[PDB]
Amino acid sequence: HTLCRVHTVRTGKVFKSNIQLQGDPLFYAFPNTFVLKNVCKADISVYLGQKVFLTIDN
Amino acid sequence: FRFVTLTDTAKLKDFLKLPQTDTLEVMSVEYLWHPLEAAVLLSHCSVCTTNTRNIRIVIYSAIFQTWTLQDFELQLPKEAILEFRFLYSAMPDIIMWDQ
Repeated sequence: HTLCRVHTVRTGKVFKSNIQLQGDPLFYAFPNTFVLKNVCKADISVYLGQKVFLTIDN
Repeated sequence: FRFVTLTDTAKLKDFLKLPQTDTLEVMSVEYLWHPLEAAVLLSHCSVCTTNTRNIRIVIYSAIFQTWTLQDFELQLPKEAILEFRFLYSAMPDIIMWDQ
């Protein structure tokens, strides 16, 4: 409401697709979360935290 | 007004990876602002035998002859009759009304 307004992004779940996770997920060693941006291509980024997310999209 | 069948619900079931024997119907079809594309609206509940029905949109592109599923999550009672319009935009933004 004040400052920013929330909205959630959620795609590909329109039908009950069931793809199980392969391997062991990575986790950032430090308690705090961080977002590391590729300097040249703004879209590519890595969210480091409890789980690691590398997004070609923003 | 000579024409040939575009598609049918059986091929849509095959494409959408649906387990077949489900209830799939076409509520409506509309040309979107793209000159060579058209969106088809489908009602599906997977042999639910329940009033609720998931509503989906699949866009057919005549350039590529390709069907693509779209992120549409709406759920309606089965009794509803749906009509939708595409707005004046490059992106597919729609307005539906169920009476």
